[PDB]
Amino acid sequence: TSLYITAAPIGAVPKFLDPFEATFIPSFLLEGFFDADRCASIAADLKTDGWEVVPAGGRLLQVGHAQPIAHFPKPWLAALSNKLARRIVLQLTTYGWIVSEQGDLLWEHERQHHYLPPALIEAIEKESPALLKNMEEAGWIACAAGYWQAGKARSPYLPITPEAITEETIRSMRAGAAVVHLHTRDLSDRRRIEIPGLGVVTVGSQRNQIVLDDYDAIVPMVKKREPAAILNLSTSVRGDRHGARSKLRRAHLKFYDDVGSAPEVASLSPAAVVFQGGGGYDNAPDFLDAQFDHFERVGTRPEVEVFNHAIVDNATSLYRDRLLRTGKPVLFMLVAGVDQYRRDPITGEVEDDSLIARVVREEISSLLADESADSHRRAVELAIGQLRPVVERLRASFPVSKISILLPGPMQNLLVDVALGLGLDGIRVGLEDGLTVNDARVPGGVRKARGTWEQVSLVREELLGRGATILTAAQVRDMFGLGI
Ligand SMILES: O=C([O-])CC(=O)C(=O)O
Ligand SMILES: [Mg+2]
Repeated sequence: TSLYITAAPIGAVPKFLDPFEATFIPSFLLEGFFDADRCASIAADLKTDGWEVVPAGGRLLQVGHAQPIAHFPKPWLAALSNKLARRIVLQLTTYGWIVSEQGDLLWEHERQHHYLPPALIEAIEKESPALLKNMEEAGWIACAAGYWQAGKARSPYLPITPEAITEETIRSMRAGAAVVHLHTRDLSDRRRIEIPGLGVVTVGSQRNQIVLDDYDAIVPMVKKREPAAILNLSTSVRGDRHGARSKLRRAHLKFYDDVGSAPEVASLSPAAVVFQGGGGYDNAPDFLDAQFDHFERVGTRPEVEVFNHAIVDNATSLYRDRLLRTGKPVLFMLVAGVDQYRRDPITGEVEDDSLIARVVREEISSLLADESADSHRRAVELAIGQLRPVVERLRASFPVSKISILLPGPMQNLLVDVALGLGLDGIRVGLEDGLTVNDARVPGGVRKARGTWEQVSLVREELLGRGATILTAAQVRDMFGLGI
């Protein structure tokens, strides 16, 4: 098959981390400078924003970062188990350190306030006391108890503003992506917390939210630079119950006068999406009737986000004629590897409804953890066996269709094999789905991606190495009849 790459640069879940902000707040400074109650308040707000309580024993590397009241050579990391090295590499690249061509970690800035937690330091101390000593000579200093910003599910490169989203969209397209799937985030709750003997920390939910003013900016800013761009707007209200039938979910799917069209594509999920991990959202029949009516009217092609088997059942039965009406080829995205529930409306009980059955998915994760060529091949087999009948049901009901696949970060080594073996038409990558890339230069072999564009370049590379063709935006538009 020929394939198109979808870039997904933002999503609902990951958060931006400012790597130039403090990453550790000592207890004695917070508790002993504010009243015990506003100290409980600041703490709660830090905790809301993902900061975690830590005991003494951490290490802090700090330069030019306080007011009155930086390399990691490859042989250092190579001295450790793969697991320990990966932990360090992921933590430091989350903090904006980068991997050099020699496979060293480098911080390429003057100031920094970068902290490693006691559990990491303890593990280093056990595997290599000499490394801990080398680190302390390099300036890593022992810490008291306090609060740490791990940046769990965070990236210093996540774009959350119209300007940054535009720039990443364009870079992703230039790295090879034909389609860009967009979310916006609500940043109205941003607030600066000042801490004496430390400085300012900025908190905020970065909550997933359709922001109309953001799209009013993004759509023409993208189109001015790349008029061929195929924009796929998220209609999801993930994280935000109580908005599931709101017209807000199509208000961004208007004709944009500055651009002379409605968005080319937008996401549509024709059943409730109930993540096993929590945070899902309904898509009721009355709401969906309104969505389809609207997509058809403005000329936006739905991309059916196939989260679960309920969606497969519904798309191929009740909603089939409506999907045909919104134009061929009908577009599908397999949200593979993400555990899903279906809830019985009568009893309220849930059962597995994942595309890859959770029990099978758990086996796949175990196999990928082996890091052996045999295990990888078994993992691919299990994935294909689970996904094959889903793909065939979709192909049978929609002879003129295009089916892509995504996978969560930790399963992404399967992406190309699974997509090629299923005869899929596309593959999606981006910070929405995973924050990492492989990098053979660095011990442990994994690090934070420099951007969605980097993930796009790498998947494009792997595809070309197996004799696949990569379609451009101009080609996808023409062949899928989009933007009319
Ligand atoms: O974009 C969509 O339609 C779905 C999505 O990102 C999510 O709910 O995780
Ligand atoms: Mg999305």
